[PDB]
Amino acid sequence: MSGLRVYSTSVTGSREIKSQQSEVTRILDGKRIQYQLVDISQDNALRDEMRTLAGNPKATPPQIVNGNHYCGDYELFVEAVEQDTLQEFLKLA
Amino acid sequence: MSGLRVYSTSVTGSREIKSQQSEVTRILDGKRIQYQLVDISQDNALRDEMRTLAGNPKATPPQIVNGNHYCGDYELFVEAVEQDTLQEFLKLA
Repeated sequence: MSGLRVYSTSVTGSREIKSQQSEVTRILDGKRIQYQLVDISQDNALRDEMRTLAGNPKATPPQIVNGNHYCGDYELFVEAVEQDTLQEFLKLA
Repeated sequence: MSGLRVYSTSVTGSREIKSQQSEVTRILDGKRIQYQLVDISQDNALRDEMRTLAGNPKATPPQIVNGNHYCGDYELFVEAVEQDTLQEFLKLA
């Protein structure tokens, strides 16, 4: 596969991260949009890749990318859901 | 017009209710499903209606109804999304 990807973590104490990643993936599931779910837990290279693509060394999941194009984070994903620009956000358009 | 109503509250100290009701509606908005958003904090007669329809005197938002037909709560809604059966859950089919 090469295309849309969501970075997530399966092990974390953060309620924000867990709520936000679950919302992103459930919205995508609701729209029947295919994506690769990447779990970064205990793999620093995955965490670093996510951070490099987001251009933010403190980024946390969820983070969405399509190929090597960064799409954005939770806030901008939900903005696109509400404003109906999710095809553009996700670089599917 | 769907007949769909989502019971919600605009005033709560529960992070779980806020999170859950946001997820329901963002998923519905993602799918372009129309619904009336009912805010039970506007009066207890609405909370009363939600609870008798849900069959549970301790029910909290979100709760989803299509007309007089109760569809379910957060957990049942998420199960329908993850199992690809939202249209049946919402009694749109």
